[PDB]
Amino acid sequence: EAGLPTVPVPIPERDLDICLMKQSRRTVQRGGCLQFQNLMYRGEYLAGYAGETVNLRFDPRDITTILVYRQENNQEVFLTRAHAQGLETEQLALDEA
DNA sequence: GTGAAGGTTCTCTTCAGTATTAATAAGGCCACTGTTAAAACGTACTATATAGACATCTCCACAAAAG
Repeated sequence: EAGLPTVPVPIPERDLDICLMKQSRRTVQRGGCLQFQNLMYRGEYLAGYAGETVNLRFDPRDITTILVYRQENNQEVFLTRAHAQGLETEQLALDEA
């Protein structure tokens, strides 16, 4: 408590979580579909980005709601939550999948 | 006429002619070329409208080292 140059900022816990999520590369393909571990997903703006690779963040405890990111101006930007179609109801862990 | 047959003159004609307005024409066979529509007909430099043998990237699944 005495040896801190300044008291740390109270981190927004969703931001911590978002940067704790592991991530993979896939390309949005035809119809705004993207494959990830046999599941398929889509979200509210995906199809406009069909044809290029996007960065998407996943939590192995619940893969059903992916967060997907574009790279533009060589900067990361969030697109939308890509939901596993028909599974937007209860959680699925990666290990059984 | 009492009826029939027959006698007689009548002129001059140097005057009249010559001009437009004109209708599409009124020729028919023969043969022989040479245009004049206009019909029939070989084939070219094109403008597209496909149909489908291929090449490609992507997503998902297996052996080697460290705690």
